[PDB]
Amino acid sequence: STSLSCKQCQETEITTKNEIFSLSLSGPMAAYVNPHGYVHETLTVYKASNLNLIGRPSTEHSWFPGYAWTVAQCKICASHIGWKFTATKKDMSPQKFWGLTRSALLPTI
Amino acid sequence: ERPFHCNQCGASFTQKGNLLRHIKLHS
Ligand SMILES: Cn1ccc2c(CN3CCCC3)cc(-c3ccc4c(c3)CN([C@H]3CCC(=O)NC3=O)C4=O)nc21
Ligand SMILES: [Zn+2]
Ligand SMILES: [Zn+2]
Repeated sequence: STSLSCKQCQETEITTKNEIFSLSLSGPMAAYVNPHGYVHETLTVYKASNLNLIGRPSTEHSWFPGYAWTVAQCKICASHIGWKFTATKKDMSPQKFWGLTRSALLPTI
Repeated sequence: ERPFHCNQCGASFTQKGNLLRHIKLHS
């Protein structure tokens, strides 16, 4: 499957298209609005590599109820890629996934 | 511990000066 890489540096593979899944009704990728009016077309994938996390998980304005987010940045260039999502309870499946923002990745999905 | 937040992605920072650079780099 097609590799997706950081748009800014194009030095790392972050994920592959075979990781894509639909978490809910809105297909594998949809537009979501953050608290300040930024719109992120967020693709959900089971596994991602070559990302670094900032800080600790938060449920604030979570787009996926039952999950907390942690900001995820390219390990090379520190560009914002998306968020790691982690379940806040045991009955959630999957227990973790990544939401990657379309505009941070190449190729364009 | 990290009181400064980026309004585009939610990244948090202990130093406001690092927040300012981080916001710039979203461009
Ligand atoms: C400007 N500013 C000042 C403080 C502050 C705080 C800290 N809060 C702690 C309790 C009250 C404030 C958070 C945020 C903030 C900025 C951007 C985003 C988020 C949050 C959450 N988030 C995604 C993450 C992925 C998702 O699922 N949904 C989202 O909405 C953002 O893109 N901005 C803040
Ligand atoms: Zn990069
Ligand atoms: Zn940011």
